[PDB]
Amino acid sequence: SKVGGNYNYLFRLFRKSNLKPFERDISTEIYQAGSTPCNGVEGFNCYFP
Amino acid sequence: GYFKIYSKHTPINLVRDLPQGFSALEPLVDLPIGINITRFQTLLALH
Amino acid sequence: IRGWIFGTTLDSKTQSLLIVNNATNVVIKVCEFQFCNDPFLGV
Repeated sequence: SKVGGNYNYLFRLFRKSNLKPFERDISTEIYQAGSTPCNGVEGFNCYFP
Repeated sequence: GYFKIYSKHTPINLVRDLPQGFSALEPLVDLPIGINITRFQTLLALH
Repeated sequence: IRGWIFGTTLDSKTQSLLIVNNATNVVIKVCEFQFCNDPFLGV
């Protein structure tokens, strides 16, 4: 038990891009998502990550 | 991420004849870790 | 060649894999040391 509220847990039911597992990195090591110009943000037929 | 160290040592060609021989490669050292890699190219080696 | 490079982007503006192996123990240090481009030390 611990009182104060919880905000740490965050999962997804869908995601847009395909990430890179298992690299303990703090740089801008980023992957690209797709072709439709969603630009990595919410748009048309782009599920919330 | 078993970056298994498959190292066949055909040492530096020396002066005249360290004979070219067995092709193909065989395991020597084996370690699984699992660190992300997507694509790559050829590299080099160090002393 | 002075430096070990591996990864998907291979840039290391971050913690970087400090792997030292001397046929006895292989180190996995995800954080960098103070030798970025071409390490050199009188030894």
